[PDB]
Amino acid sequence: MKEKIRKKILLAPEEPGVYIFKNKGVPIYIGKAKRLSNRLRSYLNPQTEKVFRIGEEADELETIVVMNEREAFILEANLIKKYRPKYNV
Ligand SMILES: [Mn+2]
Ligand SMILES: [Mn+2]
Ligand SMILES: [Mn+2]
Ligand SMILES: [Mn+2]
Repeated sequence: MKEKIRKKILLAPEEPGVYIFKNKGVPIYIGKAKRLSNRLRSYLNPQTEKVFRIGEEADELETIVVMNEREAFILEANLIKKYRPKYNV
């Protein structure tokens, strides 16, 4: 995983949000979190091959802090529908 992405993960706040792993400007995975810090840190110790792939292929991680878990739910759904990222089912 790129060092800048590891740094971004380790700095992420304990706040609800949506995250977007990207490569060459294109989203490759979009997810949401009750706490960005907790969810993103899980990518450092990959529990599945898919989590490993997302974290290796990405050249960028964007995070969006949201107002609450309701906003995380709808924003994540909207962005997955918009971008249909390769690793989202
Ligand atoms: Mn999701
Ligand atoms: Mn597996
Ligand atoms: Mn960007
Ligand atoms: Mn709420």
